[PDB]
Parts: sequence; structure tokens; C-alpha cells
Amino acid sequence: LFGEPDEGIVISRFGMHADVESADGDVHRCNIRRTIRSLVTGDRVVWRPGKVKGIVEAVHERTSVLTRPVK
Amino acid sequence: SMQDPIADMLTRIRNGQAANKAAVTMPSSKLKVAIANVLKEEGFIEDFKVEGDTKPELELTLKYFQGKAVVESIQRVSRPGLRIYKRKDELPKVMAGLGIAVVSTSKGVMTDRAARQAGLGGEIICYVA
Amino acid sequence: KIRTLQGRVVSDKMEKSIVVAIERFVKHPIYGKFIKRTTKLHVHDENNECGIGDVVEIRECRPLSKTKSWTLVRVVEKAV
Amino acid sequence: ARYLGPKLKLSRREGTDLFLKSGVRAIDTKCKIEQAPGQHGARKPRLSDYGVQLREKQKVRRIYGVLERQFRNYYKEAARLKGNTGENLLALLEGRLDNVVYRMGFGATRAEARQLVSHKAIMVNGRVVNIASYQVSPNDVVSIREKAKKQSRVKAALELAEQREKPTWLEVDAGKMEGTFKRKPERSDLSADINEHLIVELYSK
Amino acid sequence: ATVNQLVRKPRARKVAKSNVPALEACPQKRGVCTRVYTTTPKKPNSALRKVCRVRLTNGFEVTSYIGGEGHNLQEHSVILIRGGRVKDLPGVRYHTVRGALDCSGVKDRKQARSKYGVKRPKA
Amino acid sequence: MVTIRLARHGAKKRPFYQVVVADSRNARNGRFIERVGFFNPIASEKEEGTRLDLDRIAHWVGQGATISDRVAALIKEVNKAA
Amino acid sequence: ELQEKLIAVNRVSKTVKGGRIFSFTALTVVGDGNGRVGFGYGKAREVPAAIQKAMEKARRNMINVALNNGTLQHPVKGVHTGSRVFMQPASEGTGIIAGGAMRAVLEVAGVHNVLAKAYGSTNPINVVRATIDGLENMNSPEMVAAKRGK
RNA sequence: UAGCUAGUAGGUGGGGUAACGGCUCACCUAGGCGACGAUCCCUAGCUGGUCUGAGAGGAUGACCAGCCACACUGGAACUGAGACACGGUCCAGACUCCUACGGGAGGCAGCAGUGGGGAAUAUUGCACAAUGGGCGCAAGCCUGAUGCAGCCAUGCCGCGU
RNA sequence: ACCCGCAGAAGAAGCACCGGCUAACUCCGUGCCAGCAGCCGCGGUAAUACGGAGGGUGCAAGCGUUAAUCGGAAUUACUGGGCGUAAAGCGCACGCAGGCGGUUUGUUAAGUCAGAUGUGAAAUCCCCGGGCUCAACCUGGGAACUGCAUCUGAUACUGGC
Repeated sequence: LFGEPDEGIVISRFGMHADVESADGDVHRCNIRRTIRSLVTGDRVVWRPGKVKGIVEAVHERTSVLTRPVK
Repeated sequence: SMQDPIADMLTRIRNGQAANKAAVTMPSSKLKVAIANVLKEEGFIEDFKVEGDTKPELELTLKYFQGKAVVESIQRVSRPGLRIYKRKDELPKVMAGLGIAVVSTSKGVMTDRAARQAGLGGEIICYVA
Repeated sequence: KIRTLQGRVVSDKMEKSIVVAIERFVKHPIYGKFIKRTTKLHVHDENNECGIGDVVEIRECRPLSKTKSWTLVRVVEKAV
Repeated sequence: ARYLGPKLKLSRREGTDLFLKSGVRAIDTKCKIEQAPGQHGARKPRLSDYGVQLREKQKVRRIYGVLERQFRNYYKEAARLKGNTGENLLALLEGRLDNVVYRMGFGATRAEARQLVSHKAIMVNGRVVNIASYQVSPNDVVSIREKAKKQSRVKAALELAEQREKPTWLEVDAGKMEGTFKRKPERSDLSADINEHLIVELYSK
Repeated sequence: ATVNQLVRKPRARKVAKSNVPALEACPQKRGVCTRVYTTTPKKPNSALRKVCRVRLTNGFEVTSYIGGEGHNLQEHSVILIRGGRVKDLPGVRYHTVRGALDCSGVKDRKQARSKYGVKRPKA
Repeated sequence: MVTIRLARHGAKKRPFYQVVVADSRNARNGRFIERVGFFNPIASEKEEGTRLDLDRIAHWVGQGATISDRVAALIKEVNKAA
Repeated sequence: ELQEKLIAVNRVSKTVKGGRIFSFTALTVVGDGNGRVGFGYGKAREVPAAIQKAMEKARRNMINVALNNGTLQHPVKGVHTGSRVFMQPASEGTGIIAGGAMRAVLEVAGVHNVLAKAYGSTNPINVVRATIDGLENMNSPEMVAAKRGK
């Protein structure tokens, strides 16, 4: 999966997915690609739809200010 | 046994020959002797000699086939749940292609070889190679 | 071929309608041992001349009644 | 079918006689044999006995050039038999007209052999051919039938016929436009790859 | 095991090749994709595989794979379900085949045509 | 109502008709009473021939059963009966 | 025969001082007769080294095979553990689908008139070993009333 | 599905079919019935034989022969022995049509063909030439029975290629 | 049906596999992707396998797929499978059913042991001939008659007695 790169902030961790609220504000339950891993809710992401399901293939988790084990 | 005498017979043999009890003795029932006879006359035992049928003794002498145990095969198959002897030699054979497995005919218990082979049926009463 | 069979009636107070056992074996065969396959026909009884352990021969017949289609014929013996 | 196929190259992969690039240069030469005909796909033989045996029988199938459809047919007939299934099959196989179109020396290649029969252009004393799928008789004067009569193929063939798969059994002739299949092919004269407990063994569930 | 016991309740020869239930029949079905969905495979095969739920008319709304590289249109594309599940996919039951008619054709494949690649014209 | 008719048998063109008793009732074949010969009209070695077994036929007929003209074939076949 | 087939060398693992090592140990069959097939269990560290140690071993004890028609005297059955095995006297002239566990040992015996089949297990370790145990047993006869007159 | 019976059975008698027989009523008797598995439910039409499997067995039931069951909704008799007849009997009806609209009227589990269903599988076919069966006094006629041929790798064997 | 002419094969290979196993594998895109991928798994792997290219295998007018069966599976064991612990002693009894009990002759002859004969239809199956263009396609002949069905001898066996 691929789609169209778009920005979003990860509104929610959808368990299995992550649900991304887009730059627009549009929430898309998205997949999260095997390729990306630095994702968290709050990340600004490049998520893409499919060609909802999205896919996430870029993230943006900014610097540490809190963790658990350390993440 | 407690409920199949031929199968004790057979087993006693089994355990007998096993422990190369080249003689195994147990009561006759008329079949028992009769069978024993055939074995007797079929090298398996060379003889039996008997005393009693409502009282005990029927002593079979198992040879050595050839230094090795006479029988080197023997076991029950005629439990009160089982017979497969149909008339007109609608009883054929299993491992009695090597030994006997004395049948009981019109009258009697015989070497099976005789009634069996002979189409005379014979009831295939017990089992040896 | 024969169906006058020396069965046996045994049924009684079975008012005029007793049954004759034209009995049989059936082997449970593939997976062994001998069971009965069994036939009773309310035979000629007809006021119960098919009786108690009256090992009754019956001769196959017309329905003379609801089951009297094995007429009896004999009684041969009594059995326990 | 012939089954359709290209001849010298072939001779390189199966590596044995099967009677098929008949002309004036055949196998290898001017382009050897056994130095490929591939250059990618044969690059790691993933054999098994299935392989070995496959090839083993495959040869034999090819030796007669028969379609498998038919080959099968032979196998079975033999198999019914009280005998050791194998042998009796070979007689049968061999027994057909195509087999017998090359062994008299009309045909040479199955394709050619057949080509003749096939095109109503080799005969037998055997259930109207037009087909070498036909199967020749003891006394079958497998005889030439038109547009091949001691023509190129046949004339030359009658030579190598003699030396074909020694038909002691079918009297290899084709010069007299005849070829009197005297009797059936037997393992008096072999031309086999398998063994009768390699192929017999091979067939198995 | 006394015969007498056995006889009472007998013991079953047939086969015994079982794993889990599978369904329907009719050599094909008349069906079109519910929707054409997309799922993961397994992790080290680290891919994504393209699929479709599919209403039929010879039983069961199946989810179906749409294979090789690529898949059919969304929704109910005209899709051909020519059966399937995967070794590497538990419990799918009829699949939506391309390189085979109704569907789209298995794209970016031409390394098979009775199956995959093209649904070249059944001569 | 007994009939002895020729059931057209053998794969067509070559019928390998086979004279048979059946209830004349079936338009063509259907119910079978018992077989009674053949008439194969094409190219065969034996165990495969053409049979007319005139004798049995006659028993049936006696008590009323009927016969074909391709049984008349069979009948008058060498003028076997004719 | 005089044939030997090397049934198999076998990669086993010890699981040593350091790593997890793997060997060749060989069961091979040898036979130099219908009446003689011997199979040996070799040890060693190579396919040959193993085979050899098998062959050697195998050659150690070269023993009975399909007496009577190149076929058994009598059909024989084999267990070794839980192994269900079977072999018949027949002919090879009646055919013989010459299995592995029934034209390996049979082949190094030379004979093939004996048709067989094993139920249950895929383990040659026990099963062809059981096949062997299943083949052996076909006795010494002693008349046209052998057992019937010792 | 572990429960049965009053038409119940039997007896008994009428009654009935051709007729057997509760078989049935009349009466009575109490009979009269199932855990060797009944009762109950479904499902399956069912066989020669199909399928497969070494077979065991298992499977199978074809794409036949043999037999049936069954052939517009429910009901309902016939001729005829037989048929309450896939295109022989009455209504409702269902059902749909007829219909001056009431009344009525109207129907390929024969076929193609039609609808169309479903994965999808058959010509509005040819043919009596023979084949059969019928009718027809019969002659003949009839015969989508039938022959031949139509339509589909679906299923077989080949040459070819 | 059959029969045969012509030229040239004209008009006749695709299809499936090929990462093993399994008949067949590379080269490249991809490539931890997109994917393949029966089964194991192949997917960074510069592919083998993906994806393609190419090459190889394996087939014939076919060659693959689906739906889809008994088989192997001894995997439910009849043949032929399983309770010390791998899915196998009731908590434990009793215990009716069930089943099963010694022993001896005698005896039924029923079962059995001996027989009879009929009866399996047909297909003509198989077997084994046979028939046609091989073959497919047609038939026959021994073989489906078993068991039913029934008789009976022997009677030890077995049960009857």
C-alpha cells in the first residue's frame, strides 16, 4: 500500500491501525506500513489513503519529554 | 483364561514354547486333545498324551522345529464373540498355510489341512503356523 | 421355498393375537459377532391358539388377521 | 499427435536414441550436444528420483515417440496381466504402426514415419490407417502407400530399418515397399532405458 | 475391546483428513466484490496483499484475494471468483481471480495465463 | 401383451440390433422382459455376431407374445424359418 | 547380489562445547544376496565416512532375504517400535513395484519377487528396520509338512 | 427422536376389495405396541448397479439398465383392469388470464424455444430411413416416441498440428 | 460408415509447472517492497522463488483453474490403529439388560461341519474373448447368481437338547 501523501496528526492509535486526522482534520483509519516505526499518536504523519483505510508511511514524533519502558 | 479355553491353551503354548516348555500340559476338552493331536501329528507337538476331560491332563510335547521352537506362531481366534466358519469350506485359512489349525468337521476336530484343504470345511477351531 | 416354520409363540393375554417367533440370527459382520435377526408374526392365534412357549409352527399365509399371516400350524414342543 | 518438436537440440537434453532427426546430419555436430541449449533455467537441477525416473521412462516414451495419452494406454494393458506388468507393455508399445513404420524403414523419425501413415501415406495390413496410431499385425506387410514410395525417407529408411531396434519379430523391409511384420516386438531385442523394476517401480501411487 | 462392546456402538472407516469447515459449491458462483479491500500478509514476507469481500450466488459472502501483483476495482467490480484462501492466510474461502476473466487482469504479470498474467482469450 | 421386438442397438448406422422380448408398450425401448438374439448389420468377428434363437421365441408366442420383421430377418434369415 | 546401497548417512546434531554441530552417521545396506543383506550403522563425519561405517557395519552381518522365488517363503510383517510393515512372497514375474523398503535391501539382496507395503509411519529409522524385522522372520522350513512335521 | 396403540389389536361379527387381512366398522374382547432401539424428526426417491479405494472398506448412484416416488395451489371421482393419467374427469384455488369483464377463463418435472435461474450446460432442429410403440378395420395414420442430425472439452480415443 | 487424390502444412501449442520438494531456474526491476507462494515456503535475497525478462520442466489439440468425491489416512484400524504415562477405567460399587461361565458323554443338525437346488435380471459388467480406423466406439462368450432362498446329511465344533 501506498496512496497520496498527505499530512495528518495521529488522532488515535487504532489498535491495529493508527487513526490519523489529516492536515485538513479528516480522520482516516490508516494502516501503518511495515516500513515506518517511529509513529505515535500526535505524530504528524504522511499517511496516504488507499488507492477508511489509509496507510502511514511517514511520521513525525518530535523529541522526548516522557516515556514508559524508554520510549 | 477365564472365558476362552483355547485361548489359554494357545497362550499357555505361547508362554510355553516361549519359555521352550517343550512340554505344556493342561486339561483335555475333547477338542483340546483332538487339536493337540493334530499338532502332534504335525510336528508342532509330536505328541500329546492325556488324562481327564472333566478332570485334568493333556500333555503335549512341543518339539523343536529345528532346534528352534516348534511353533514359532500360535494364538486364539474363536472367542464367544467370534466364529467365521461357514459350511462348504466357506472357511478358508490364515497362517495355516504353514501349519495346521485343525478344523472340526461334520463330526470331529481334524487337521485342518484335511477338512480345510478338502473343501469339507471343517470349522476352523484354533490357529497355528 | 419353506415358510411354514416351526417358530414359537409365547405372547399371551395377547387376546387372540399372539405372536410366533420365526426367529433368526444376523451376524454383525464387518465389525463381528452374531445377533439375532428376528421375526415375530402374530400368527394364527385367533383366540390364541398361538400360546405360551408353544413352539408353534406357523405356516405362512394370508393375513387371516392383522398378523395372522403366519397361520400357526404346529406347536412342536414347549420350550423354557 | 506427433506432439510437435525441434530435433538436434532435443538429442542433447534427453541424451539417448529415440529415432528422430533423420536426414543427413542429425544429432550433435555443427553444433554439438551437451553444452546447453539453455543458459538460465537449467541452472540448479532440482532433481529427485522423480526426475531420474521421469526421464527414465521419458526416454522410453520418446523412444517410440508416442503421446503420453497412448503411452499410458500401453502401460495399463500390460498391467492387467498376471505377468510382470512391464514387459508386456513394451511389446504392445512397440506393436503400433508408428513404431512399425520406422522399423520397416519407411519412417525413421516417428514424425516422418507417422507422417507417412498419417497422411494416408504408409499402409499396413492394419485397420485403415491414416494413422500410425494404428497397430501392426503379425504378418503385416506394412507396405508403402503413396507419395513416399521408395522416396527419400523410405528408401533410406529401409537401410537403417534393418538396424532399427532389431525386429527379429517384424521383418524389417521397406525396400520392397513392404515390411512384413512377422510377429510382435519382444524384449529379444531391447532399446530401453528403464528396467522392469525401475519403470514398474516408477509407476506407483 | 470386547466385540460385544464394539458391536454396540461401531467405529468409522471413511477417511479422517480433517481440519476446518469449507463451503458451498457450484463450480463457480455469480458474485462481485462487496468491496475490494487490502490486507497484510505475514510480517517477514513483509508485504501487503490486495483482496475483496465479495457477495456471491452460490452461497456465502466470501472475501477473496485478487492476485499476483494487483487487484480489481472497488465496490463491485465485475469480478470473477475462481475460488481461494492461502497457506499463508487462514480461513478465507473463495477468491477473486484475475488473469482469468470478469475481474481485471493480473497486472504486471504475464508469467502465466490460465492462471495469473493474462486472461488471454480461451482459444 | 408380451412382445418380442428388435431393440435398435449397436451404436447407430451399424445397428447391431438385438432381438428382445419386452412389453410392446415402449415406443422403442423401455421395459425389458428378456433378451432373445441379435442381428448385427455390420462387420464383426464373433462373440459379436447376429443371433436368432428361434426356439424360445416360439414358447412365448404360443401363449401370446409378438415378433419383428427383422426377427423376420432372423427367422427367414437363411430362410431359417422360411 | 554383492550390492550395497547406502541408505543414508544422517545428519544428526550433537549440540557440543560451543555451537550446535551436525554429523553423518550411516545406515547403509549392503547385500550380497538374497540370503544376505546387511546393513550397518556407521558413525563418522561425512557422507562416505558414514556410509562406509555403515557399509562396513553392514557388511557386518550379511543375512537372509526372500527365500523362495526370490520371494519370501512366507509373507512377513514388521514392527520395530510402533511400526506397521508388510511384505509378501510373490513373483517379480507377477510384477513387483519395487519400493525403497522393498527394492533397496531387496535390490542388494537382488531379489524382487516380494511385494510389500508399510502402514502407519514415515520413519525409516524404525520402519525400514521394522521392514527388515519384517523380512527376516520368514523361517527355515523343513518338509512339505515343515512345521507340520519338523 | 424413548417411547406406541381405539380402528387399537385381536377376538368377534358384519363391512369391504377381486381378494387376503382391522383391512374396516359393528360388537366385544382387551387386546394391542416399543430401549435387537421402537415412538420422533429430518434427509434421501430407491435398486441393478455408481464411485473410489488393494481391498478393507470406504465411497458412489452416474453421464444407464432395474424400480419406484413424483409430473398448475388445495380438493375431488372416472373411463379404464389398470391412470382420479407431464400437454384424459369437476370446483374452489393457486394462479393468471379470459371476460361485454359478472362469469369465467387460462398454464413444456416431455422438447426445443421462451422467461430466466444458476457456475453454466443443448435445435422453437432433421428423420421415420430404419427403430418401436400406438392408433388406425386396417389400408394406413401416428409417433420432438424415434431415428438421424442441431446446439455445449463438459466428458473420451485418436490422426493431425 | 467407408474410400481415395492435390500442393503446401498451408489451418493446428498452447497451457501448467519450474524456489525445493516436484518435472524444471536464471538474469535483471522490485525487492523486508510490490509480490509470490500446492506443501514447505519462496518476498532485503542484485531473485530462483517476487515482478518481469530470459531460460528450464512438463504436457497435445490441449493444457491449466474452480467446484468437487473415495484414495492413500492404519487418519478412526475389517483387514488394520489406540488406558501406567502420547485423544483411553468410570470416584467407586452394584448391578438388570447386554454379553459372557466351567464340566462330562449323550443328543438337535439348527447354527456349524456335509451336500442339493433353485434363485444373482438384463447390461454381459468382471473375466475373458470378440467387433469396429488403432483406439475411443460395437458384442459375445466363461464370470454378476452371491446370498436370497430353502431342503437336508455329519454333528465334534457351536449353540439346540
